[PDB]
Amino acid sequence: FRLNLSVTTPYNADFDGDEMNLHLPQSLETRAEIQELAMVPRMIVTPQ
Amino acid sequence: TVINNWLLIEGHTIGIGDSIADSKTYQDIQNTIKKAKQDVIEVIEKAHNNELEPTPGNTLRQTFENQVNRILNDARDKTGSSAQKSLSEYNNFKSMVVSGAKGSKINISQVIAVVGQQNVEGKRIPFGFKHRTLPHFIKDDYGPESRGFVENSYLAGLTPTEFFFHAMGGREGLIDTAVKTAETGYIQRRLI
Amino acid sequence: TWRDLFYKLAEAHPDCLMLNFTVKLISDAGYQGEITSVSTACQQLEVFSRVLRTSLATILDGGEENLEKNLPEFAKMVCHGEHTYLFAQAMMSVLAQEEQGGSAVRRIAQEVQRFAQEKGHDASQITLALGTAASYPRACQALGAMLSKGALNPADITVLFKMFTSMDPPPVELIRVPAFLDLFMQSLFKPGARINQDHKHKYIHILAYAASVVETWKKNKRVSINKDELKSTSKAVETVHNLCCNENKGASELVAELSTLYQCIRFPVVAMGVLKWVDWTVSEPRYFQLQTDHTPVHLALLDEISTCHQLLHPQVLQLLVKLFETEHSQLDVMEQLELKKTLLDRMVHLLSRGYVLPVVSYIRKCLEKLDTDISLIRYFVTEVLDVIAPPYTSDFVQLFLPILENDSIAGTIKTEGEHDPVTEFIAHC
Amino acid sequence: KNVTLGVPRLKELINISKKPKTPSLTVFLLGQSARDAERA
Amino acid sequence: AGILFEDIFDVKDIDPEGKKFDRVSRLHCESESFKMDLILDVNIQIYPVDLGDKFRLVIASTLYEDGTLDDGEYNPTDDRPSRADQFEYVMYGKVYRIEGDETSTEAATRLSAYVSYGGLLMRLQGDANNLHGFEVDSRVYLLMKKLAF
Amino acid sequence: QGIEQISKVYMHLPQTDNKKKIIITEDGEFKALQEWILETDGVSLMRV
Amino acid sequence: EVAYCSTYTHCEIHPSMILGVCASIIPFPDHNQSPRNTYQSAMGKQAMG
Amino acid sequence: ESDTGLWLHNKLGATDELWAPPSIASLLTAAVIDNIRLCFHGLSSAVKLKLLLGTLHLPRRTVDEMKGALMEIIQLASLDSDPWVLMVADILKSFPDTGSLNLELEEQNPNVQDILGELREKVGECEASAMLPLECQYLNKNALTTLAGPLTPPVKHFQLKRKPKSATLRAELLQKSTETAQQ
Amino acid sequence: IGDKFASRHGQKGTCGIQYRQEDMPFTCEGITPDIIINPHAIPSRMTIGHLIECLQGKVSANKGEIGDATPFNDAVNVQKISNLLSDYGYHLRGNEVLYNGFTGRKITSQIFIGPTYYQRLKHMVDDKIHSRARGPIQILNRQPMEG
Ligand SMILES: [Mg+2]
Repeated sequence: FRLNLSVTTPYNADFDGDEMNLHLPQSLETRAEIQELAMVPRMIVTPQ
Repeated sequence: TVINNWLLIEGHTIGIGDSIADSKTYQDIQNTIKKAKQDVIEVIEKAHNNELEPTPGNTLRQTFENQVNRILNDARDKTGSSAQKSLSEYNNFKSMVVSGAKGSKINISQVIAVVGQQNVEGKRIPFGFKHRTLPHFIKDDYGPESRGFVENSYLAGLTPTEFFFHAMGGREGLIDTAVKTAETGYIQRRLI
Repeated sequence: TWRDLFYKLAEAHPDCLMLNFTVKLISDAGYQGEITSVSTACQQLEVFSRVLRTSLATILDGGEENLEKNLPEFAKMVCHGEHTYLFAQAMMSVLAQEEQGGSAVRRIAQEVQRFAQEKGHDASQITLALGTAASYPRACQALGAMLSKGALNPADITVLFKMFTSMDPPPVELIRVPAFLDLFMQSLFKPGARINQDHKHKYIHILAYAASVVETWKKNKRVSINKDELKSTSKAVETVHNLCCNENKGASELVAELSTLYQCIRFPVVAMGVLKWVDWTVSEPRYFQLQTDHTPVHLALLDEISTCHQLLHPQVLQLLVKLFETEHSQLDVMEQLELKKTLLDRMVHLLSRGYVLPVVSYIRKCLEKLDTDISLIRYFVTEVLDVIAPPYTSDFVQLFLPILENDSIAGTIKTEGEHDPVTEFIAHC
Repeated sequence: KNVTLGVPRLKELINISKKPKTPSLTVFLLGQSARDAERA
Repeated sequence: AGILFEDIFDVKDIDPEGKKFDRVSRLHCESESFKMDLILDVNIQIYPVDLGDKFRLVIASTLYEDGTLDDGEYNPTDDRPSRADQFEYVMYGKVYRIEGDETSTEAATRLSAYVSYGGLLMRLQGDANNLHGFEVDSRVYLLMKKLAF
Repeated sequence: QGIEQISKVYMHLPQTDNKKKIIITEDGEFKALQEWILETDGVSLMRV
Repeated sequence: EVAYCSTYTHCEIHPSMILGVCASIIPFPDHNQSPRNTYQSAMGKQAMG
Repeated sequence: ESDTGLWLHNKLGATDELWAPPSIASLLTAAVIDNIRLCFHGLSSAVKLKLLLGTLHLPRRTVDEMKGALMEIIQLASLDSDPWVLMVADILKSFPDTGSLNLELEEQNPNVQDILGELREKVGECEASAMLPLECQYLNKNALTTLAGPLTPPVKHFQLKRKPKSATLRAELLQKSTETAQQ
Repeated sequence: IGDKFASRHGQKGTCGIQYRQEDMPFTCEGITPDIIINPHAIPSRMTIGHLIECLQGKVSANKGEIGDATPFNDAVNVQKISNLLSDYGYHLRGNEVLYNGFTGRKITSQIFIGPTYYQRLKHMVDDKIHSRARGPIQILNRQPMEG
């Protein structure tokens, strides 16, 4: 799995043996939900 | 993309040359260490002849420990400041610190100037043996190197006693991680 | 009010001829003081000369107590320009040829010089124009060089010292200027500015000649020379500077030679040097951390300075108030309170030598305004009242009464017992 | 000084317990007693 | 023409705070006729300057003598006449700040125009009479030429 | 003397303005003032 | 030298013998941070060879 | 030079500051003053005053090398209508000769005479407890006495029944120091 | 790429990419790195032993003898190693001038380079890659199996 380094901070990823999980949404409704709520560019600023 | 492609031209590295002082800073660091050693020797001498005024709010041992810790911490801070002064604008540790990418002032100070005092449970190295930390010292020795002060830097290497003391200091971090993970997991689950 | 009306009209209507006539009539009536004066209109000849003369008279009617207040007021209006400053300094030099109290005028001129330097003046060349030092062009130019630079140049000092310690020494007025000695001790007794042991002896000789040498002058002509204080004073300065500037020496090493230290600090110039060295040595807030004695020997040294010499009292008081007004970090609250108690003990020791009024005035000012801890003030008053005896000066009581009128007088007597409370002073008022 | 901050403090605040490790009070003096050390 | 300001300067000082950067040097230069101070950053490596040097400084709104007001994109292939022919050191930047000794009522007698040439800063501080071609957020050429006199 | 389960009381001077006494002056300024405080090692809150 | 003990009874053979098997293959172990020495002692048992 | 009058007025005509503008010596040389001398009657009073005051700050060698033009400028300043320029020229005329200021301010300056007289009266009136020069902080008691009279101890405002803790502290510290030097 | 490698000072990491000899940077001679690691791994972790071992690897390789890194020696320090290295025509601190592999241009920063011991940990990526889409099922609760 290859990913841009800017997103290594939210994941606290390390590139030294770290493993990550990938889930594939199976329906159009679910895919639209992911695209409209949880895409990476939409999570730049945290509410915390 | 743009910065990573310009780095092909500019380049970046780090090496032994980025950890060396100009041989005049080494004299200053050694002088500061000698001053701190003389100071703590003097305080122990005053306690030997019973002149330490007890702090109004702390025990005699507590005020003695506070005095020694203050002296040692001031010595490490002064040595660190001198080390940062010595760094050139071409140095790579300084570049990676001021950029905020990695490292901090304490890392440079420990690599160049001095590792500093080791601590377990917030205190100096306890007397595991009867009235001495290691068999190599004399009983009832509260001097700096006896109770877990490392006077060498990571470049010069640690002597065996302070190597063992630094191992003691490092073990607590792993222990604390191993307990804190499970302690905070239940907190977070209950909050959820 | 109508006079100020007329002045503001003439300001607003300069071309109004009847306004000029009205100003003329106001001048005729004898109220010329109300027309713009002091610092506003000191560019006119008669007005500036009159206002400068009045301010000089005010200073001379001031005294030691008025030194801190009126002198900046006078200095800001005499140094507003190089022409006014030139007139002031020329008149100071003209009076300075007369010693019948002209030492006061010389003091005023020196204070004006140092204020001008604080502002940014290159007034050292002006001062050399004042003195007879300009009669030796080489030495005068060298002094101008060092005082525009502000540093003790070794080659320049060799050039100056060549003319001295001979049968033809330059007039002492060249070497007596306050700026020379002040910059000299700022550069020498400072822990910095390392000297490579070569021309330092020449510096010591120059300082000894400036301070400890006696020159007799009649009608501003050199009469006789006294060189009694040139070997002992020079040796004292060398030993003191060696002790002070060997900063690698520990505290115990300096304490070990306290006998010769006390012998040497019995000199005024040595007293100023050691005072300034202590000022630099304690200025770093880190110094107290490495200070492993609750009651320093530095404080006893300041006590010795205060006791032996009285003309140095304002400087010790200034140091004490500076140390008192600063909060010390990385310490204990109880440690800070103990340090304040020791500082007030030093204040009482200063009060002992007769220097009383400024200390009490500052204590009152810091108490009533910008209230500090009341325990410190009560302890200070307790120490003061137990070391003074009746009768008392009227002004001394006049300034010591308000502090004791309030701020927890009931607690001023807790556990003393054998001796009577402060009320006796009240009975003696 | 000794106040036991960190995760144990958060656990005590969350797990509402009648026996905190280091209970304390922050007493503020009322009047003229607030300035004088002896009158504190 | 597009000549906003022109005068002769002589370099009174080089970087007094120490050499902060290797290839860029700070110049405290002072005027001859209009008596206005200048603070400039120059690329010392390709255009070396030394103390006491005098130079002609011509701030211009455009390089073209007819003032066609070029758009401002790099087109080296241009055969039109230019000012840069008779100048050695030319930088292009924009003015980003104008200070002044303005009061609440009276106008300003002293101005100080700040211009940035992509990082290299220049402050031109003088009487307000000569600084009127400077409007904030406008492009400006330096056109500096060392004088042999 | 004292109140039960009050083992010892520390006398403290807050060097941080958070516990300092900040009083609005007559001219509008805030003028934080430093005043003595006490820190107990027991809890009464009723007799205290 | 400056008298500290003057009454020793035993002398160490070599101080580097305090280390174990895995930790004694680290070159210059006294120039690292101790957690790194621990990590190396862990990862030396997973090296291919 | 090329219209040196405007050059002088614009380099040095900072009328807001009555002080000496910086590097006044460097702006002047033999030729500069040699051109100033024939155009001294066109410039303003402020520029003239700054030039005259800066002529003091010139180095002694520079003053002596080209002292004739300085005498000419001072003489032309004495003929000026502004009384300040008259006074400054009177003061300055003694520089090329010796170096010290002209003490003969008595001529054509009655204001100087009045200020000198009343200052002298006030100084004679207050020769007791006067402001000792700051140099008195340094020179020895004998030197101080020969310079500006001996030291007068401050008035006894009270009686010191017992010494404070300082005296006992200093004695104890002397004893401790005497015992310390032997180790 | 994806396989795991570690130095002898706890500097573990996975291969990010592989470049051919032509693309890698090179010295004045045709020496090109086998492994390039990031500088940022050094400062926060303070494995100065890694740097010293790298420095003395050059001395051991050029001189022709196995270097000594006994933990408490005091006959070996960085200064003597640098002095030995400068006798073989290299910069005394172990830096070299590297040329950019793609453009052939010099790199403005001289690069620290030398021989260091590396190991191949058993955690290869091919032994961990895993995917599923409707595989076997458990018997008790009909949910996808574990492992
Ligand atoms: Mg990781």
